[PDB]
Amino acid sequence: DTHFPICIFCCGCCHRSKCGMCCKT
Repeated sequence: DTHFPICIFCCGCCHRSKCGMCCKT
């Protein structure tokens, strides 16, 4: 949601089986 948050990298292990930056929360 944040325009420029932390965007810490986080691979979708279980929910979404896809890697993606955890910008929101």
